[PDB]
Amino acid sequence: QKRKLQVGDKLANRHGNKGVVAKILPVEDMPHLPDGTPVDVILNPLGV
Amino acid sequence: YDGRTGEPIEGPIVVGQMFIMKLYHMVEDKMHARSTGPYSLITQQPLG
Amino acid sequence: VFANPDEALLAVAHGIVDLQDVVTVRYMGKRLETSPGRILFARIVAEAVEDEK
Amino acid sequence: AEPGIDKLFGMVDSKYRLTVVVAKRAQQLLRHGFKNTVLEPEERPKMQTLEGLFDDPNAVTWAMKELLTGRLVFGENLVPEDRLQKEMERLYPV
Amino acid sequence: SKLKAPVFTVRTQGREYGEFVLEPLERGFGVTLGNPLRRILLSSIPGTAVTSVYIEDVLHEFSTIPGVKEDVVEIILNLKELVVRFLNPSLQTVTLLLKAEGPKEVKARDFLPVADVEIMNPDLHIATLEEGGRLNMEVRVDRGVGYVPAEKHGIKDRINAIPVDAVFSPVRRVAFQVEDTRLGQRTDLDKLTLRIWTDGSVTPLEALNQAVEILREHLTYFSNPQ
Amino acid sequence: DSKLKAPVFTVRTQGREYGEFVLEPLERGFGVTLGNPLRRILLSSIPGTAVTSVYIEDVLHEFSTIPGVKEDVVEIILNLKELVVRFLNPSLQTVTLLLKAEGPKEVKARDFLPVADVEIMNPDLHIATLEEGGRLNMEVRVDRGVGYVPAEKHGIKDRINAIPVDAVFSPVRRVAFQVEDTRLGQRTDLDKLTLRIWTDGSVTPLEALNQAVEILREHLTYFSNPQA
Amino acid sequence: DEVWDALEEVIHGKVVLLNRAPTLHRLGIQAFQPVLVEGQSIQLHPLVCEAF
Ligand SMILES: [Mg+2]
Repeated sequence: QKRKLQVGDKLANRHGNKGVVAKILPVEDMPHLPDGTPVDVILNPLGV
Repeated sequence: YDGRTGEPIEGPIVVGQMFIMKLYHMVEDKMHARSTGPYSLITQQPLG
Repeated sequence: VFANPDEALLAVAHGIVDLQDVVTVRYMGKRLETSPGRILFARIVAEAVEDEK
Repeated sequence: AEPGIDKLFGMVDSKYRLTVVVAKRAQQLLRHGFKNTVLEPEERPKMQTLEGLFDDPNAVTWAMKELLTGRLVFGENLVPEDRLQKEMERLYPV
Repeated sequence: SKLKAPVFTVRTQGREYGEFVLEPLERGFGVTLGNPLRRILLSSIPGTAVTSVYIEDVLHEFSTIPGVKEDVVEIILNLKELVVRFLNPSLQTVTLLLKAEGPKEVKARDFLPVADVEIMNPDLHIATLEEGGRLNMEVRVDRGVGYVPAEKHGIKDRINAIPVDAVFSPVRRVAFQVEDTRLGQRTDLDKLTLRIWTDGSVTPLEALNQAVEILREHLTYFSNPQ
Repeated sequence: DSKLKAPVFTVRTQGREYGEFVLEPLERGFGVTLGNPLRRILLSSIPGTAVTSVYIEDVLHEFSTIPGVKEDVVEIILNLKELVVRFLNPSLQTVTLLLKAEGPKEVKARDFLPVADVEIMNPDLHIATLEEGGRLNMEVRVDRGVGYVPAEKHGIKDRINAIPVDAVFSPVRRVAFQVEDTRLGQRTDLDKLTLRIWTDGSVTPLEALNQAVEILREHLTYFSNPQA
Repeated sequence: DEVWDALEEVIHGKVVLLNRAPTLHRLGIQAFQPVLVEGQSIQLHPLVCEAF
């Protein structure tokens, strides 16, 4: 089976920051740069 | 900018590119429910 | 100097002032000296419990 | 929170007596098919279904709403256990 | 399989509050519709407001009138709450005259009647007088949209006139909500709820119609390139 | 008067993939009021065409490799998701493109057999590398729709061994709008709105813009007949 | 597809107990009214995370 990312899957970076996907937003809902580029992941600053 | 309202976030945000790994722990392999099923030999309690 | 909290938060909508700016607002008969953010918080609690007093 | 939970907790001296009253009343409603309810037709709980609004099937919801009305009597040593069931059967045959 | 047209329901109480529900909507269209309408309701609906007041024997807005409990600031704050509706589209600006003798309690109904002008709230409290108190006023009511501070327009009729913040918008407050709805196996649908508070001069439904019209009129601007 | 007149529209286009649409002068705050609803509609609700099913001869599933072909089926299908097909017929709903190649060659999107009223917008797209003795005979089904439909949802298989492909029908690639400070007469708070639209070429930015305006315009007619 | 409509009726009014180990205090078990959701993960209210 080819598994795509879904709500409840666990993501992490190399610096010990880990969490579960809790929301998958449509592209038009994500914050974007003034040039029109949406971001891919939103991380809480309270974890640092 | 906010994708829903179109207005800017009131403060500048730390936007960047980060390397994120998808870990082996997936909710697909962990969701489980039961109503009735196998029972133990001696105690007759549900199996685990 | 705002006549009521709705007028103060209407000015916030138009960008006249920020929620953190200290202004004068007339709330419950008292001429308070607070920010629209604190008047907004008071309205938040009043509506959840449905008792302004 | 359950609707009127504050009022329900104030009708009994012990919070665990309210659970006994509601749980026992719910069984009376289930056993007689909700025909013994003290709720008026305009007060019956309803559930939104695709076809339309029908009576709520949850008897614990019915018991809690009935208790708030004040048309139920509860206590200890009200009537004999055997006699209560016999009388209820006659009034609401099932 | 395009989604069916949503059902628009209105739950209006009086002439100052109302709730409007539009459902079901395609995913994300509650925000697509609620945000543009909310911005128009709070900034573009035409209205009237007091933009200037003249009080005899009053020099500056931070003074105090002898014989009246309220100071100049408090009287001005009361005027900001006045709701006036022009009954003649040609009429653009009017002046309201108020003369009172103590120790009466001045109300909005004490204003001298003016043709084609209706005071929506005549029971509004303006000032309180005592024996020997005098209140001569000349309030100038204009037509406009949005919120305009006194320092911005700076409207003065005669010398010693006091500019007042012009609350032109008849809509007091707008709050829209989006909830998840489902139509069978479609679960990402949207339900839009729009709550509008008004001063009573225009009903919330009237305001909503004007906001929808204003957005529609602007969409016709994408018509003739160059 | 305070009633601002009709703005002047301005269109600047670079081929079929970029377009700038300027609308000025506007009232204060209408740049965001008009720009954002259009941007949300453009990014989600603009119909397009996508590959929904691919059949490769002698291949049973997508977890296999084709003899003589450098890429596996998973990689080939990923390349096919980048194919841009423009239907010249408004009534056309589906088309099957046939590719028949033999090694040694690099099969591009220009190797598909021609179809009537169908044009491939990126003929240089790389599909597969064929080594000597390798053959690639596949049928690609291109549908028309809106949004993003995963292959698990539509499950389209033209035949037994066809492989459903996740469909991203949206033709718009990126949308951005800029609000500048323009002044008209004695009013200096006015707005100038600039929509920047990037498309894949199947739908020109102007066509996508017009559809977005119509979608918003039709949604505004749902506030007409209250049910109360 | 009618099974899911019937399920929505079965759970109406009912509650379920959510449990997280270790159950240090009694607030480690709490009753909630389920909202049937698409997916495979349980959604937990933010305000009950400290108790759990
Ligand atoms: Mg595409």
